[PDB]
Amino acid sequence: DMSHKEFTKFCYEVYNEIKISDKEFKEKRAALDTLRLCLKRISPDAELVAFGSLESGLALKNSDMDLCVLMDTIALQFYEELIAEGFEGKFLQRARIPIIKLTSDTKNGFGASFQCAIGFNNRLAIHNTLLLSSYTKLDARLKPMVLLVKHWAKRKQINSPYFGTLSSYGYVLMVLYYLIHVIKPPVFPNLLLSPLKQEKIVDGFDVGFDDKLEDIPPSQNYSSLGSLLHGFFRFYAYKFEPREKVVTFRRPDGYLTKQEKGWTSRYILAIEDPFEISHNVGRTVSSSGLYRIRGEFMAASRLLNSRSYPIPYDSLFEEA
Ligand SMILES: [Br-]
Ligand SMILES: [Br-]
Ligand SMILES: [Mg+2]
Ligand SMILES: [Mg+2]
Repeated sequence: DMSHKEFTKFCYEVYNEIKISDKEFKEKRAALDTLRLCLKRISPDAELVAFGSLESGLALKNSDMDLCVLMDTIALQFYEELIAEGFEGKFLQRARIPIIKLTSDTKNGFGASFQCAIGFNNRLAIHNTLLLSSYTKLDARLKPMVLLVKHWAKRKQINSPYFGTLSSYGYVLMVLYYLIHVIKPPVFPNLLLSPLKQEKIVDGFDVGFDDKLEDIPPSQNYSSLGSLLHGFFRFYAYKFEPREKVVTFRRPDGYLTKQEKGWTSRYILAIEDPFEISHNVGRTVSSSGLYRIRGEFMAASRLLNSRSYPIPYDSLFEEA
């Protein structure tokens, strides 16, 4: 595939600038080690598990850590020890879903800008990280594609779940959906729908998937990174119908209506979590938020569709 050679070269240049460094990666590893030791002072029966982009390898520079304490009230004891240990942070006891947010470190050398969120017994988040991790190990093109889409969403201000747009995880799912169920030949098989997948029930949901990666043959898609991204932008700009359809990993042909799903009355953008199927990852998206997201997909597509010469690829990541 030599169709997008220039754009591809540019994609890999930006990727190398935005990906987390091995140094920052090692630092967050040491932070995790330190926090684990702190938790073991509270209880021998609790474990501290990393999830999210640092664990899957899909992290941008300066990303926050996402951690989960697994057990079986420890939250408050852990919080008190962490601050006694010189971390600074926030915690709301008895909260619906307790969360410790660490915002700084004063004694442990992890920096004044050390950011870490610690949840409790969130086994589902751990399993979707396992799934994302497997896909990143399956195809070398996935990691840069995800980072570039995340970087784009951030720069275009459409990566703000608290402000009516979409979480980073939401964009990752939109990427996987495209690579599995839209692009032909597929970049990836659907690991949940594999005939080798076995059911595994956690928290009332099936988190089973075909995880024996060595038995998965290499992709029959030979598209360059640039071609994959252009295709992804065009699908969500022009083809996907968010008023009617659900991004899903539970259908062999990837086809699912909001009607059938019963997601009709927030469901402005519908993205069904692959394990917690009752959760719409896009429920933070407002009507105005979706209009801006769609607008940005069209602009990205328009830029890349250009038959003119030298294309200003930089504008893809220029702010606003
Ligand atoms: Br993610
Ligand atoms: Br199209
Ligand atoms: Mg290449
Ligand atoms: Mg643009």
